[PDB]
Amino acid sequence: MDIDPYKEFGATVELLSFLPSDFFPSVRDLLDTASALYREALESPEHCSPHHTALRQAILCWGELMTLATWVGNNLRDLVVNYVNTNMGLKIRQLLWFHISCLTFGRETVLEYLVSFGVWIRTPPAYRPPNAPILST
Amino acid sequence: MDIDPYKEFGATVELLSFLPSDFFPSVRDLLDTASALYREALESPEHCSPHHTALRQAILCWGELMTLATWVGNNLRDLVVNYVNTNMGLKIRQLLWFHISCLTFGRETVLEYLVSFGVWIRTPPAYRPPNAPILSTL
Amino acid sequence: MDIDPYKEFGATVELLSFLPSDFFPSVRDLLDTASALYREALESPEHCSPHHTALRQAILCWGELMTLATWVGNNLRDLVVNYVNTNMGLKIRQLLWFHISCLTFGRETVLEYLVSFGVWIRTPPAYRPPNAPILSTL
Amino acid sequence: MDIDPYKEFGATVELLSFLPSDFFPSVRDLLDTASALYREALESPEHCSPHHTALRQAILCWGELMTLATWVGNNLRDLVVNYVNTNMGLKIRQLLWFHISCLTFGRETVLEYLVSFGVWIRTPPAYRPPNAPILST
Amino acid sequence: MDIDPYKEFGATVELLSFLPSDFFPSVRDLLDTASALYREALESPEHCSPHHTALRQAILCWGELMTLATWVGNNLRDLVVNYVNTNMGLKIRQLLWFHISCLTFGRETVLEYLVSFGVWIRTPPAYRPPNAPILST
Amino acid sequence: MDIDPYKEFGATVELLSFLPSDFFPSVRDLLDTASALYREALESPEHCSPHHTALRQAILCWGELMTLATWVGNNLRDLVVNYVNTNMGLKIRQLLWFHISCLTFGRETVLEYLVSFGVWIRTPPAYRPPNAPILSTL
Repeated sequence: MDIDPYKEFGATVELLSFLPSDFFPSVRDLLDTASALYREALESPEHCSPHHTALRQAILCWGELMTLATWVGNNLRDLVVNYVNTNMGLKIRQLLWFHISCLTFGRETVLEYLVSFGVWIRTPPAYRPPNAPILST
Repeated sequence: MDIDPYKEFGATVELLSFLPSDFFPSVRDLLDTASALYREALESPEHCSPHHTALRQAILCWGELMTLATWVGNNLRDLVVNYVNTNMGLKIRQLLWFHISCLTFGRETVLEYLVSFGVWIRTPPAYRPPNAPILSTL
Repeated sequence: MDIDPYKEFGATVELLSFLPSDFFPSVRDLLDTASALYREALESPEHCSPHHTALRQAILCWGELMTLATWVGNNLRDLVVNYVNTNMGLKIRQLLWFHISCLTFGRETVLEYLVSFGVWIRTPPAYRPPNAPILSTL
Repeated sequence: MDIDPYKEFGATVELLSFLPSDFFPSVRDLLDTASALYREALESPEHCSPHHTALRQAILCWGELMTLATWVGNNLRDLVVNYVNTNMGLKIRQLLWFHISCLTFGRETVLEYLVSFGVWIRTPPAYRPPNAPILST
Repeated sequence: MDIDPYKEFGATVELLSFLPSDFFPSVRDLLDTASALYREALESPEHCSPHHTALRQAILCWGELMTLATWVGNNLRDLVVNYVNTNMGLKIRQLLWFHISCLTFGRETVLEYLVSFGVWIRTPPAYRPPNAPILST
Repeated sequence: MDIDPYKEFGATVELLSFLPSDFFPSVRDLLDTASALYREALESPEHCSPHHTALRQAILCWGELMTLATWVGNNLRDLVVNYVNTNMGLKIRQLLWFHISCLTFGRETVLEYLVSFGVWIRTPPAYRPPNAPILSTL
């Protein structure tokens, strides 16, 4: 079956395909952003939103992938570090970026950001404004 | 930080720890159970439960884990598959079994069951009833 | 003076002497069980029960012995640990079995269980029914 | 699992470390004091307080600590006797002093005294009441 | 004990860890900004906000640190000037920047600025807009 | 500019000047007094007083000052410690004592006390009562 990670949140994997690969900050930057803002909330047992629930799972799913990559790098191997942190870690960098942005800025603002980034990224460089659109408030 | 994936649901990882390894069916058998009788719920964009939101992530995580075992397979190598499906896949099977059971039976059926299994399995086998507590709809 | 710790709970150490000594599961199995579903209430300052109040003191007493048991194994040696975790810890496992089950299953039900299990033990084994009485929530 | 045994009684382990350590009368004196005038209440099958329940564990814990320290002194062996009266003794000696005082004077009288006494010894002697405060009924 | 300087003001030391070290203007720039805007208010004995109270203390705490660094540089030593004005003075540059910003722009705007800066600072440089977000009104 | 840290509180630095050096306990003894019986207030994010806001800054300032004395210690050197804890630490001890006293006793108890100590200590010892005015709850 084809479980769309985003479809319940009003987005889709085609919609985050507007964002480039090297747009997402690294996993360490996301987790610090999650820890500085929602450390009491993610470890809270209260349901405030399903954004928290998809964030708790994705943090632990990254905790598995570093553990397996540690297991490979100690038993089998430097290419594996290059593979996981780039080609597999991008999908974690999508899910971490999405729910941290939705909890901070609202679901509605994020979905309008993906369209507004889409205009920017489709625009030819000669007519593209110099700064990328960035989320705030 | 330390995040308990069950703490939302009135359960803890210690409560799920008393279940043995073989209590869980194989990882394919959970996903087939998910895909057969919750597929119209999972692929729907409706938040029908916090379980459904939580459950979708587990498929996507396991499909991510099997991507690497496939990758390490034809790049380097089969001992890795013995490590994932056995040692690390149990955490997926805990995760998959728990939501599917809470979706099929309710939380209250499962959360009473994990206690009643806990008092069962902690008892030594000389004093233990020979039949394990099964999970029923009551 | 000799204080019976179970006396104020409708029990006595006679009634817990019905149980065989190996029936009580290991200390880690009890401590994880109180950490499973009572970790909130134990660290809570709310007087919820005397069973809480007793159980807080029993954990801290248990952690105090292991602090001294590792001290002798650091400064004098594991026969000491073999002495504690068999003989003095057996009295500790009696409390941790007691108050956990009285909170989880009701104090009245536990007191009936001690009587009902004693019937099962004092029955000669050839006429003993194969299932043991065990606590659950049916 | 971090349990502060005084937290339900409106104190902390820190607030009882706030007193000087030699302030606390000896463990033998505390065991005789509860046996003097609470012995019928401790042997009673009816708690009149959670203090009674908490205090009954404290003898039975200290029965275990003296048993083990005896057992080491039977077969090995006197470092342990001084050690258990250095760290393990003081924890019980705070604990036995607290509930015996709470059953005698009430909680609020004790808890105000703990604040009052530790300020008194942490006051320079020329600018304080001359004699130490002591508990009043 | 771990006294968080910011926790009562809705922020935390993890939240100002989003801001870089060389983002904060020097102590002389903050004190002139405090003197040009709040000289009558800081020396006023009226409580308008606890932001004033934490600002009066932090100004005097900097007045101590320059006095001690003057004392070292005249009695013991050029490395000390490099140490205090960088590694110790940063924490004063945090507290001075925070309360001057909160008194001028509102507490709510400052806390939304730290999140909005966090997006900017986590963003990869190729997709980062050229100007940093800056407070106004 | 010149900022009086006490002017908010109905006191001045001149009013706190009449207190001698030895009237204040040692700096550890103030912080231990703060940490023992106001720790749940200070570490809470609630503005319960302007004193609590003011008091938190003093710990953080003293921890900043002791960072340097530790730094000058293992870099260069012990005469500096004699300068901080004695000459400059008194300004911390004035600051720490004042809020802790105003929290424990009220402002009005302290502000009457600093006057009654002022008329006491300004009087020469031949005419002075031999007992210092102590600070009491009245």
